[PDB]
Parts: sequence; structure tokens; C-alpha cells
Amino acid sequence: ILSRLDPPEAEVQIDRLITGRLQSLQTYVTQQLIRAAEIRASANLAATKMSECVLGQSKRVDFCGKGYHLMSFPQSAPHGVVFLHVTYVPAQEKNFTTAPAICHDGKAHFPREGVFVSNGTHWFVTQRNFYEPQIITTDNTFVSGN
Amino acid sequence: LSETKCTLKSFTVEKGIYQTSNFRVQPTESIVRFPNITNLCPFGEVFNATRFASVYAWNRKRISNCVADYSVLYNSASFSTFKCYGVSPTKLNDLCFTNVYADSFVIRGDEVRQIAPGQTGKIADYNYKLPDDFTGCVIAWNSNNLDSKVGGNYNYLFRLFRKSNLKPFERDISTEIYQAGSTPCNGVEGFNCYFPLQSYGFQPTNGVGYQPYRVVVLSFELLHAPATVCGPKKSTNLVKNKCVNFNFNGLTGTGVLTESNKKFLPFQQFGRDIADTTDAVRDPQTLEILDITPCSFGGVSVITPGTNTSNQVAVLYQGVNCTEVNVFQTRAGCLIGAEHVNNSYECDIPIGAGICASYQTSQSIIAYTMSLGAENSVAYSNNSIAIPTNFTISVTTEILPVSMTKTS
Amino acid sequence: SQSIIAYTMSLGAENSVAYSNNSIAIPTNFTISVTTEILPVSMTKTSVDCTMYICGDSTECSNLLLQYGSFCTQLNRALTGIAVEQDKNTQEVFAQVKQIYKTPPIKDFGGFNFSQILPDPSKPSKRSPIEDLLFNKVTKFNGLTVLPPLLTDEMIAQYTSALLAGTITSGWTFGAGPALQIPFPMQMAYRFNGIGVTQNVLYENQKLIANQFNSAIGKIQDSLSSTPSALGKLQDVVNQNAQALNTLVKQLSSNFGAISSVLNDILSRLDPPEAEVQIDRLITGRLQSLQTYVTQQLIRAAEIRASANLAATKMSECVLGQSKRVDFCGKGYHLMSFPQSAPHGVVFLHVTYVPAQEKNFT
Amino acid sequence: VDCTMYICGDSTECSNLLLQYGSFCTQLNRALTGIAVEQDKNTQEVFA
Amino acid sequence: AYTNSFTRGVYYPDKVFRSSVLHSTQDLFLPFFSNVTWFHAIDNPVLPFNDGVYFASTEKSNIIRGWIFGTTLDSKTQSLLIVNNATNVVIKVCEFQFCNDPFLGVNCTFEYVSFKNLREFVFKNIDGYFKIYSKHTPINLVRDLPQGFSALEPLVDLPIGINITRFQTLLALHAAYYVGYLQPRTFLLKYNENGTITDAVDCALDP
Repeated sequence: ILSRLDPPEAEVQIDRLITGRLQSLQTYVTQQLIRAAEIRASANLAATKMSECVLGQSKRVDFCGKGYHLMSFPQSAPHGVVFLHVTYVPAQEKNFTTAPAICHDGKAHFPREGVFVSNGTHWFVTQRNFYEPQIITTDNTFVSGN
Repeated sequence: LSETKCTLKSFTVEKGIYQTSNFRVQPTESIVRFPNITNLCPFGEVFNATRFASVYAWNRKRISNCVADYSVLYNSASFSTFKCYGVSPTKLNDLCFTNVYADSFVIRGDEVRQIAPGQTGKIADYNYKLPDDFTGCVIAWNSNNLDSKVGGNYNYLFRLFRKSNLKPFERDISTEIYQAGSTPCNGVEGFNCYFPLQSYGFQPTNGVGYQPYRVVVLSFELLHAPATVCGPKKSTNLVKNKCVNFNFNGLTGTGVLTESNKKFLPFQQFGRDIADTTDAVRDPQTLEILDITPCSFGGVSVITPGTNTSNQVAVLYQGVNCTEVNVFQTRAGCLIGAEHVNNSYECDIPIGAGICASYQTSQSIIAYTMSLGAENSVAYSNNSIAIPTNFTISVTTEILPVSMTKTS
Repeated sequence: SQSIIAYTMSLGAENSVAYSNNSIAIPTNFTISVTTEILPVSMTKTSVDCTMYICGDSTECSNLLLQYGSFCTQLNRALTGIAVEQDKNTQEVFAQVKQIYKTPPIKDFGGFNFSQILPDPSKPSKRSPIEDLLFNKVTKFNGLTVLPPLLTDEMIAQYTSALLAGTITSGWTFGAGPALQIPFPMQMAYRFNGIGVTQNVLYENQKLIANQFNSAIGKIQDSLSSTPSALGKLQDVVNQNAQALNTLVKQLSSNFGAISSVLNDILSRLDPPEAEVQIDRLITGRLQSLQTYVTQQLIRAAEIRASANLAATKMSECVLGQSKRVDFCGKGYHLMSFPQSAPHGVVFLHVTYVPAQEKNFT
Repeated sequence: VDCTMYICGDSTECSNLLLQYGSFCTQLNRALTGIAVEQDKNTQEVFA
Repeated sequence: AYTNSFTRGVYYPDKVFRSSVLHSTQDLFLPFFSNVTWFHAIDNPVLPFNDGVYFASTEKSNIIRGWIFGTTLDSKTQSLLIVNNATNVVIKVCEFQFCNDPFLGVNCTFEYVSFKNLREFVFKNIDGYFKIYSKHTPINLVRDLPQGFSALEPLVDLPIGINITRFQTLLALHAAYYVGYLQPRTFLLKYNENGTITDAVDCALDP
């Protein structure tokens, strides 16, 4: 479009080139707009994750990793961030017969916190995530009804 | 395999599935099968009559049932102009068209290039109930030595200039007047009254368009359900169940002609579908209805592992029946180069419809069915409960992008 | 005597509360309720050939079309991105379980009847009667194609059944580790203790609770069967794409600067090099019509992705465990959750606890 | 915004010439009304 | 002063088969469910044609056998007399300047080749080809037209070129034809599963 052909025939030709070069810019800017639009949502999600999993402890299930969440550590990276999660998992199980409540002296009893487990000869009360038997005693039970 | 390398602009192809090109069923032949009227009369006796019965007492006659050596006249191919805009170019040339009319005149030789609506005279202003029915791309020609004599035919007339506005192609034999007058001179002169006669001059040095011709008459109809009229040609036997280019009643295309069942009412010209495409056409000889089905086509996808160690590849055809082209048929299309086994694993390379393929041991690509995972069952009872005893610790990893570069 | 009338807005009824420095109220009776909501999950997949659609298979068109560029070639990649994203979302939402569980043969659950929700082996498609109602209530080739989805309703139902069997048998334990069996009334006592009520209340009203739950389970199916207007959210998504495709097809029959539209009448009766300024304007106009549709598809897919993310979060939180967030997993206090599959969607069933009666005290 | 009057300025010649293109401004109006409807949905849903 | 034709005046504009679809178009038409011309010439008027004229003859015993459609009688252009023997069409004018309207004595009458009975016609001429529409239905109300719905179809497209505006007809030797001037309107049509029109809707009648 610089140094090569006459005006009164080239002015009707250069217009085609100049109008053909502009939609190429239009499409590019639209593409960039869409990409930035989704990147923003990704960034918001990352910020929320860091806020709720680093500065404190979260109770939402399967939010800050898989399993029971304990702690987290952040790490930096080019154009991104990396998280390190710490979890807790049980791995060994057994099982015996159980019962919902106990009758004694015509009065029912319930466990204050835990369950009633029998080894086949005796009865014990245990918490719900780790096994250790306790002697059934009134300081950890309450009475209601017949 | 090399097509994928060309399409990827790389010398190393990673494990995956990619698309290369679109396979189209090649049109094999072209067929022109038109209905038979067994006669092509109205081209020699109609277009150039010898005696012209008075338009005032017109005597129609069903001119048909004749055969001559008409190929001599129209065997030439000097048809040049096709300029009538908008339509895209492909498939006009085999149309059997409907409507044609013109005028033959001694136009005042001073106006050769003004054959246009908006004039007076027995033919120009008022003959016919004429709507704005313009379908076609105009036809006109000249003929001097064979038919006419130099000097003209004094029957019909057009113009461009009169004492007032002419009556524009309400070419309606009634004597209705389009009024554009203020005061009548009553055929006598006076103050502001021009001379009704004028001197244009019968001269041979003026325009040549004072010369005689005549125009044509042709009968064709537009109609709804099976008739048996439009076809001029020596027609080949129709080839059923074949993907060939066809030509029926004026419009062409490529496809397969099959049997239909639509009950109808015998006044056809043409049938069409919902999507503005042609649905079904009608039998050339008999009163039967034929269908139209487009020929097949589809994309081509290549399935292969990485080229780091193995060179063998496979090919997939999408949405095409296998019989139309080791071979295995799936609901996703036609598969070639794979082995079907009786076993289930988890997915390696996705394909579709719950089918995944992998390179396994001797080594070849094999296709199998989905396998969700292992099965489990727990002994449930009204008085059973399980308790954990030992634990463990674990660590995971996650990644998330935050931003990108900036330009101007 | 009926007619159309206009009126002024009313925000609802009025209420008053008796306030004092030494007054208090407290509930006495309770009730159980069940709600329902629907979400979309995915979108149909299509593809288009650029050169054939534009040129109409003309060599005299192709030999000058290539003068312009590879824009349609990159449009193919643009469409392929959405094509992959659809299956990404569909796999991710339902692929949260690692192993398959199955129901014990005997249905002894302390009076709780789960007939309406459990799969029926008798039917050719092993679905619930609710799923059957859901299925019943839900109702060219110019280079355009439709591609089948990777996954099918057959294994979708399998995934849903495995989820339901696992939860009904092990509570939330399987959501973090190996499955541990536990009696159903014991699990319900845990839920009640978590809501903040002593567990003896459940033991003292088991018969009434079972009756209320069974009645609600029967009621919801009839309500859904009766009311048909709840699936508009699923309907309009399909309707919009269907209408857009026909609009794109019909746009082929347009004049586009020159005086007419159709694709048949310039080459065979004309001297060849005669129709530049027509065919060039026509091809430019026809090409221009494509990126608009592409942009619409991009925007719609972008919104659908956010919807799918919300649905995945809702399922992962409400189903696998108990939520303390207010009004997240339905109105009122939240106890249970049951999922159900649907064409291009998912349906959740919530169980709620609501106080009933009142009484004044000092 | 009305497509026809904005483009043509109430000219019959421009109006009839416009028909050689299509009905894109119709779907333009459709999209505009679609967003206008959703505004009220949001406003009601937040405070309802 | 103006009745309604109700559902009268529906004809196939073009002829391409469709099935179980709804179609719309724009063309010259008699306005639908509108101020239809109950001819308040007070019922047998004679008027010009202009662009279009609808026709519906009330004839049962063939009291009037031959329609005559003269236009101007200027002795120059023509006046086509088409009387049909159900097999043939007369192409002649009775014009060599003999009288035009004969009478029954109890003006040439030659022939050439080419209410249980309701004969309805639309006379539209298209660049030479004359579209002639016809139908046959019975009625019971002896006074006026019913409110029923029906479809009208053309017969021939004979290509010569002649207009018909101001005419009057009678017999040879040995009615409430409502002149509904055709007007350009946009219409929507309903096609059954068998390709038969069963309903139509006017667009500009009311909101």
C-alpha cells in the first residue's frame, strides 16, 4: 500500500485490504475478553480456598482435600499457587455385637457420649472413632423413662 | 498416520485421537430422467407464425404432436448473458422453465432503448390483467433475413413521451384513465395549448428499431400432486438404490431415488420438504412418487498411541454404515483395525458410546466395554457395628492458575 | 361475568410478636417434610464443516476461497474445546465414587419402606418408578453433525444406585474411608443428636416417625406426577439450541447484498469470469454469519460450566455428609439427601425437620 | 433499541432494500429482551 | 352494510406439497373475517375489475348458461368468450360488429375446442396464463353463505393475455357474485397431515 500504483484505480483497492484487516483484531479482542472472564472466576475460587483452608480449620466435607482435614501449607509458582493438605484416615477395623440401651433396676440408661459394645462376656462404652473399653458407670450415663 | 503428522506440524505425535479430514461419498454418475410427453412441438411453428390472426379475435389452437429436425436451430451454444443477481452459481442449466412473453413493434426509431412499462397504445397500455409477476432472466433476440422485411410491422407500439403521464403497465384492456390534466383544449388551440401532432420524421437515418418481429406462446402450469408434465429429453432408465446425480423436472442434485407412500391428488408440478429442500419427486412415465435421499459423508478421525515406540495406527469412520464403504461395526460408526474381546477394563483412550481402546499385548489396538470398578457388599444386620483401631496420615497436592500476561 | 382487571401490589399478610422482658416460647411437637429441586448438568455436542458449507462444493469457489485464511480451521478448534468440556463436566460430577456397592436381599429397615426409590430389577432398564416418570415426562445434513456422548444412562443409573446403596448402608463413613456397617435407627439417632436434640426422643417416637416419612414419600411422587411445569429449566435449554440450529440453516436462504439467495444460477449459462463482485460479497456475508453463532455457543457453554460446578458442590456437600449451612440443602433443618438421575440433569431429594406447636412460659 | 428505524431513518426505499439480508435484528431484540427479563429475576430473588 | 364472508376466499397461491406444517405468505387476497362486502347497492351489481375480483355465482338450474366477459368493446383488442363443455374451451369473441347481448325469444353463438352445487371462481391472470379456480359444495341456508371452511383450487393457466373488467352475461338462442377486490395481505395457513388446507388466520384483523 506504499509505493507502487496509481490513485484513481488503487483507492478502490486499498479499501478492501484495510477493511479485511480489522475483523482479525475484533475476533482477537473478543477471545481475550472471554478468557479473562473465566480466569477471574478461577482466581476467586482460589482465594476462597486459601481463606477457608489456611487461616483456620474447615468442617465442609471434601473441601480442603480428601478425608479429615488437619492443616495446610501454601507454595508459590509462576502464574499459579500450590497447596499442601494434611489428612487423617483410619485403617484397621473389627466388630462385635451391640445394643441400644441398658435396663437396670427397672430404669433405662443411655450413654452420655459413645456407644455400648459387648465382647461376648462383658459390656463397655467406647467413643466412635477409636477403640478403648471403659467400665460402664453412672458418671457417663443419664437416666430417663422406664 | 502421516496425515496426522502433517496436520499437527510436528514430527512427534502423542497418545490420543485426532481429526484429519472429512470423507465424502464421491458422486459416481449423472442421470437425466424426465417425464415423457413424447412430443416437442412449440418451438418452430409457435415462435414465428406466418399469418397473425387479429388480437381482437384471437383463435387459440392446441399446437402439439409434431416432430421435425429442430436440433439444427438450437444446436449452437452462443448463449452468453446470465446476469440476474443474488443466486449462487451451481445448478441452473437443467431447468425446464415456465413463463416467457415479449412484444413485437414499430417503436418510433428515435427511442430504441425504451422498451419498458409505462406507455400507451392498444398493446402497451391496456390488453391484459398483469400482476407484478417477474420470474426469469430476460430473453430477446433479432431476426431479419429468415422472417421479416426491413421497414416494420405497424401493429403494436410503445413509447416514452406523451402529452401527459402514460398508463403504466396496468396493461388492462379496459379504458380506465390515469388522470394528470387540469384544463381541456378540446382539440383546438389558444392560450397555452400545444400542437397535438409532432414531426419526428420517417427517416432511414434515425434508429433502426422500427422493425418487425413476433413473440411466442407457451403453456406450462404450477400444480400440487401427481400430474405427468415436464420433460423434453430422451431419458435413460432410472437407476434405483444408487447414489448418482439426478435431474428431474428442472432441478438437479445428487442422491438416491426410492419408493414413497404419500397419497395425493393428481394435479402436480413439484414437491418439497420442510427445510426448503426437495423431499420427493414424481414418476416420469407413471403416476408414482419417488423420494430423494442425500448421499453420505462424514469426518475421519485417527486413533493411535504415542509414536515414541509403536508405529501401528488405526482409522475410524463416524456415522457411516460399514457396508457402504478387520472390520467392526459400532453404534458410533465403523471401526477398522481393532480386535473385539470378551473382557472389561477401565478407559485408556476415549472413543464414544462407552467404548475405549488401548495398546495391549502381539501388541495391537483392541476395543472393549466400560468397567466402572470392583464390586463390594457389606453384611448388614440389626445388631452389628464396626469400629476402627489404627490410623494413618496422608498428604495431597493441588494446583490453580492465577493470572497471565498483558499486551497492547 | 369475568374481565381483566388491574390492582396494586401487596407484599403479604401482617404479623405481630408479643415482646416482654420475662416471656419465652418453646415448641412441643414436630414434623417431617420433603422438598425437591432440579439442576442442569450438560449440553448437546455439534460440529460443522466450514469449506463445504460456504462453497457448496464448487472448485471455482474453493480456488479463490483459500486466498483469505485459516479462520474456519481455528473455528474447528474453538468448537472442539466445548466438545471436550461437556464430557469433562459430565465425568467429573458423577465420578466421585471408587467402588460399587449393592443392596442386601432382605429389606428389614425398622418399618422404613424404600420401595419408591430403590431400583426395580424386573424392568428392562433397572430404574426406580420415579425415574420412569421422569423419563416419560421428558420429551438436514449440510455438514452439521451430532456426536453421541461418551457415557450413557445405563451406567448413570448404576452410579446413582451405587451411591444410594452405599449411603443407606454406611452413612458418611464411606465418604472418607472404608465402609462400616451400622444400624439405621442408630444412624438416625446420630443425626438427631447432631441437630441438637437428645436421642431418647427418637427412640420414644419411632413408630410415628416411620409413618410420617412413609406418608411423605408417597405424597411427593403424586405431587410430581400431577404438576408438569417443574421441568421448564430442562426444557428451555434444549429448545434454545434447537431454534438456533434452524435459524442458522434458514440463514442460507438469504439474498445478502445481491438480489436473491439460492445456490444454482451463475456458472453454467454465463461466460466464466463474469461474477466476481457477486460471489465475493456473497461468500463474505455467508462467512460473517458463522462467528455470531460460535460466540453464542461459547457464552452458553461458559454459563453451563458454572451451573455444573454449583451442582457438583451441592451434591458433594449435602449427600456425603450433614450440612450446618442454613438454607443450603433445602429449607428448614437438614437431615438426609437422596439423588436421582435425569436426562441432562439431576434431581435431589431433601429431608427436613420442622417444629409444630407452641406454648407460652415465663 | 429498534433496528429498523435506527438503521433506515423511516425511508421506504431503505426499508425494502434491507430485506435482502435477513432478520438478524429480530434475534438482536430477542437477546436484549432476554437480559432485560433476567434483571428482574435477580432483583426479586435476592429480596424475596 | 358489510357482512362477513367468514372463512370464504382461501386458495392455494402456489402449488408445492407440504404435510403437517404451518406456512405463511403475502399475496393479494380478500380480507379475512373482516368488513366483507355485503353488497349495499340495495343483489346483482356490475363493476370493473381493477387488480382482482372474487366471484361466487348463485346458479342452480343453469338459468344463465354462458358467461360473457367484455372489457371495453373498443373493437380493437379482444373479448375472450370461454364457455366450457367440461371437455373444451371456446376461444372466440362474437365481435365482427354484430350486437353483443342477445335475448331469449320464446349475438353469435358458435363453439370451439381447447344449494347442493356451489360454483365459486377466482379470475386471476398471470403474465398470459389465466388462473381459474373452482369448487363444489352443498349448503342448506337458502338466503346467504354459511360459516363453514373450505379450500379453493385453480384449474388452468391458458397463456394468451386478455383483461376482464366491465362485463355482463346472459343466454343465447334456442346473481350475488360478490365483487371482492383483491388486496395485498399477509396470511398464515394450516396444512393437515394429508396436504389439505384446514385452517387459516388473518394477521391484521385484531391484536
